Amino acid sequence: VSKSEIKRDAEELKRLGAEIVDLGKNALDKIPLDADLRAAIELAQRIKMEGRRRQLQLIGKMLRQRDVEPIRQALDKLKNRHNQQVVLFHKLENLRDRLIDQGDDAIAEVLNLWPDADRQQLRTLIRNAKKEKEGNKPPKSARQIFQYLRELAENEG
Amino acid sequence: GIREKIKLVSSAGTGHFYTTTKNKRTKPEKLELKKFDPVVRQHVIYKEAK
RNA sequence: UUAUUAAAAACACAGCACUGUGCAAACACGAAAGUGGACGUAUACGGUGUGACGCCUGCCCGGUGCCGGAAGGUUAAUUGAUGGGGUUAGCGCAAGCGAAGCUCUUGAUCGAAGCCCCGGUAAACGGCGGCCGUAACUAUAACGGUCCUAAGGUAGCGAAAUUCCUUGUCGGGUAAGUUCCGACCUGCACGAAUGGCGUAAUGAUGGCCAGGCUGUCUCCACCCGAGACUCAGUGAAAUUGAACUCGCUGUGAAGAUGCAGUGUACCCGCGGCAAGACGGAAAGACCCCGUGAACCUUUACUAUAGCUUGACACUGAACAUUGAGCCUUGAUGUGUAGGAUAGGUGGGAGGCUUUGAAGUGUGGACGCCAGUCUGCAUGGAGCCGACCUUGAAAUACCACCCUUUAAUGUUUGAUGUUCUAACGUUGACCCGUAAUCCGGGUUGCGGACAGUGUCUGGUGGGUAGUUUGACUGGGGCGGUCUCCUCCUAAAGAGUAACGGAGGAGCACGAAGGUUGGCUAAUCCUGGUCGGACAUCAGGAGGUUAGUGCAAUGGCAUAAGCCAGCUUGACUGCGAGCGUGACGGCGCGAGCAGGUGCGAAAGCAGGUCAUAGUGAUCCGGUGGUUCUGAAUGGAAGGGCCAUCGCUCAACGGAUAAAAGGUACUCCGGGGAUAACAGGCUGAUACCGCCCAAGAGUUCAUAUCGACGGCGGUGUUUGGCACCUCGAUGUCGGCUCAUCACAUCCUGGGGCUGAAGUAGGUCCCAAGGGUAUGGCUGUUCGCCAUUUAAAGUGGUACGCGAGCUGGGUUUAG
RNA sequence: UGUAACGGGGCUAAACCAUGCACCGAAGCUGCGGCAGCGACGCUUAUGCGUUGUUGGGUAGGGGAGCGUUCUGUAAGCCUG
RNA sequence: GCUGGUUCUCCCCGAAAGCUAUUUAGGUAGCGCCUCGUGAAUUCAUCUCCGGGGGUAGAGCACUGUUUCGGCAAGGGGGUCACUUACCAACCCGAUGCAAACUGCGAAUACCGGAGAAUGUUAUCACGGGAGACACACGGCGGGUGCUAACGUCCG
RNA sequence: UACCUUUUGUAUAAUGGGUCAGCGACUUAUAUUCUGUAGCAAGGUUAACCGAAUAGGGGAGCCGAAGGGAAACCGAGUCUU
RNA sequence: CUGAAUCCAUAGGUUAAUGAGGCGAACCGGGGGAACUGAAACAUCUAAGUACCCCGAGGAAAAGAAAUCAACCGAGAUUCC
RNA sequence: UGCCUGGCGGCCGUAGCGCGGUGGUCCCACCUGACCCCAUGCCGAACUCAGAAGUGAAACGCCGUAGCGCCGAUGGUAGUGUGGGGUCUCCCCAUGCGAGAGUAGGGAACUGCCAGGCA
Repeated sequence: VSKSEIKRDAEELKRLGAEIVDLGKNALDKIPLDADLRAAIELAQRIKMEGRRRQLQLIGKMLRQRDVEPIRQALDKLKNRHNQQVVLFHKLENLRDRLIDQGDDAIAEVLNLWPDADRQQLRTLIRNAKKEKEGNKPPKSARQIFQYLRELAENEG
Repeated sequence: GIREKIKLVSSAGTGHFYTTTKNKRTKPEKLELKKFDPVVRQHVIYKEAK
């Protein structure tokens, strides 16, 4: 509706692209980014400062022509700034004590709602979780419980 | 924007390629097009249209 | 307290509250020593908020700040396993491959803080609002139904800060009170330590009233002294282009002593008043500009001081616990019906076993004792699987294996305990030494901690350097900058405006080329579901239809429509022309090669055309032995094609930048606003004409609807001209002047004028044309008189006459 | 502010309409004299004339040709109590 | 990148306040324009004739819009339990207008080129040196905006 | 109806000067382009330095007589194919 | 020559001989070190290791004898034009 | 070389549209027989065939018809270049160029080459 209205909208997308290049390689693969865009990211930091502007012009160019919300939404989870991400972790730890203290009454909800949960391994993990807590041993396996639930949270496959 | 720029490489062993644009969304099939190649001084097929 | 315009309601104040601080205290001054705090010790010191006293300080942890907790995700320095490249001893009669060493590069594992996350913290920063409908305007202002908020104002005090009409209107104060005082209400915002209510006393504090008092005033008069005046003596000043320096009308860079016309005026002093010389004193302080400067702000940029985490060194000796990878070593997987502690991916109706078995027992051991594995011999010849059921069928076996975990060896972390010999000691004691410095020695206490040095992660307007482009708009924000179409555009081309209409940042491998073929809108008749199209049979129309999209110009040889083949949307070019200052852009016959179409003549270097775009620098890829800082390579560089811009500020100042300054400054500008002055009459005021209608008959005796023509123009406005090296306001006092569109007096006309009293119009400017409360007032209201208490110009007169009440820089 | 809507006096034509003949009227033109630039022919050649016609307002600006002062060589020359 | 001043004389020539671009709009670079120097063709200007395309003035309503009058009128509205009405009217026809974004028509001038007699100090073009300027105002003509309101703005 | 500056536009009441006398402003250096002038000429010319000290020596070096391409390279020819 | 903590020895104290203390215009080396300005702004940079401050001696100072260059031929200190 | 027909051109309505008449030995258009040569997103109307039995119905050519379309004067008028003037939002004067529309009128085509048939 206004040429300058598009301008600030496009410029806002430009600084978003400048945030992707300023993000580490290990966390770069987390976002569902296409290979064509991904390949342009690695060349962006290794190019000289003036070429970064051209690369920033590149990154903005084919990022506007496609959908942006899933990329922005996925980036928000990694930054842990989207509201649904932090509450998801709240319920993820809310089912820990619901499961680590009983071990039988909490598995029903997980299997009924999530069909990719390996109940063969989950029961054994709770067996170790009960053993370490009862024997007042350091929680060397409690961390792995959260990783498995977190991994299955976003379709581990 | 929606269009994706593509490169057409000669089916022969030469590395000479041509530049063009095709909409992948509507035409995802690879092109079967032949065009003149100066290095071989003949007409050669071009493929691998992204 | 603002020396030298603000003495206050501002600051401070004892008190109150919160927070930080255990002594080598926090903090500050200082690269550090050291000092202050304090030679004090939580009843002490520092910081912050409020500010006697009395009643009290209600709700909310959402964001920021603070504390604690850490479960988890992200995260640098640090260390160097793979992968690739270069070089070559050699292997190759060569193309090539390639041992070791060295080198360059991607970078697995270790990696904390920090960020988030949780609970508190509001006498921390802060917040306490809506939408629908009810009364209550009861003695005190509190009740329902909802939002996406964490929460909707407790008491206190109401005329408050939005809200308006009849200054809000009643009463005091006054004859008359836009100020003052308690109150009606249609009022609830503030608002409870950025404190709320009341508060005696206090104050050169704001406003109002009353009593005595007076030249403050009607209305000034006289007198006493110092100037002002004359004489004698001494003797400045700012300013000054030159002057032999009049009034009036008009012109003129627009307010004329100097111009044009005309009138007046003997020459020259002195004492005065100040209307003018856009007077004098300052290169305005009011507005604009500068790719000017300086301060301030931040979730603007790049940085940093400082704070903080980790690694490395100072920095050590004895251990104990234990987290992580790696090598086999055997088990290990209880949702359910089910012989029953079923792991996923393929083969699978059999492998194994007298190189001695089903099934009975202990030992060790897994272990949710529900169950299972196993050395041993006893034992002396054997076990399954679709079986029906399970989502899924096997300890019938053969493998990649995942998780949990058992026991050695390897590597590296983390935690805890002991000690002293590093290091610290603003602990004691002794000496230099008749010394609260310092050093040396003993001992005690910590102790490889703290702290320090380099790098690194985080915080970091506390500090430093900058940016915030041009066009005009306003309480805060926005829009435009490139290209294309028609008109404006005045018949070559081109031609601007805040001139009127718009579109583009694509798309098409067919929607291009060739060849062949065909020609619609709209309407008539007929025709079935079927209607205003379904497709049509017959007809006037040869394009008013269509031409991917906005518009225009074209399109029948069709460029419009359909089908076959198709890549000429090709490579190197390209004489020549046009457009622009140029970069650039467009057309382009024709040549060489290889192609597609049709038989051939020929067409095809994209789309009917005009917008669909980006020059250079610097990056990726391929080729080029083009070059290769001793030789051969290599690295690197060059050339060509190629993808590489919201470089959109689109001829593209940085790869990297937002705002304010009434605390501002500097250099310029009437290159640019406001008030006034001369154009102007959109709106509105004044006059006249046209005259249907209402008017006892009777249009202009008196109005008069729908319209038109003129004039100051004092409201509401816009245009070029400026005094920014200065054009001082609003109002009041003194002073007045001019025109009459006359308020009175004067002379009349008409009258629906009996007289007085009246109403309208004409002539007439000689004179006169008010006193007080309110508010700074102009104006206006009110009180009370007369003949009235006139209308306008005087730059809406008058500060080189006064006033500073409004406007009023600095608090 | 003062006649102020012919510049004034003033004009019944000294206003207006149509014609004719004259005059005044600028630095315009012509006459005389003088200077300078510009081409060309003939006198002839470092060049001026019998000439020839023409040109000669001018800011920013450009081109050309000169005057004046100090000092140096000229200059132990010259003027000079 | 601003303001101010830039000092002796003579002669000759002598424009602009425009275009493009500019973190540019009071500055700057190229061009437009000026001066000097070199070279070059009847080079260029004036006029006559010839060969040219307009869509401007004007005019018109075939095409694109607006709109009036009269005639024929499909149909819409009500009533009568096929008829009618003091309601409205599509379309066509004849006439009348207007239009920058309409032209079945269409000038004068302007512009391009060729030929020619005469005149014009080559006044024409190419290159080189040096500039200045890029704030224009008014009047006439044809326009946009404004009320053809303006000592109004922007155009040729 | 003065001068200077500013501007389209000034005596303008837009700026500056009270007067006189003196002082006061496009210079200098190093490179680069063009013109005039002088020498030499397919050659021109020396720096530093020595020095009989502006002489002479000194040809170190620079420019040009051949250019084309980025370059290897080619050559009165050169780059693209 | 004396001389503690601590026996030896030290730290320290006294006496004696030698050199310096400060000033100075420029030059040298070193230790610190900006901005105005240019890029038409500005952060890389230039400005510039300049101005400025301090230290040491000098008449000069610094540097001075190759772990230097060059390229398969080769020069054999440093310094300056 | 005289008449008729057909093809390829000159010019593009004085070149056409409409109405009536005329033509089949010859030149033209419908109409017949349909294994094939040419190929479909759908048959031999309409484009490709091996045949002359019929007809000039439609079309085409020719002639007349001025109903329409079209061309088009002369004069007049609007407009305009140049210079001057006016009571200057617009006009006039001297001269030059000269509209559109309308009227009279014209107009039922002309022409080149070749082939065939009748004299």
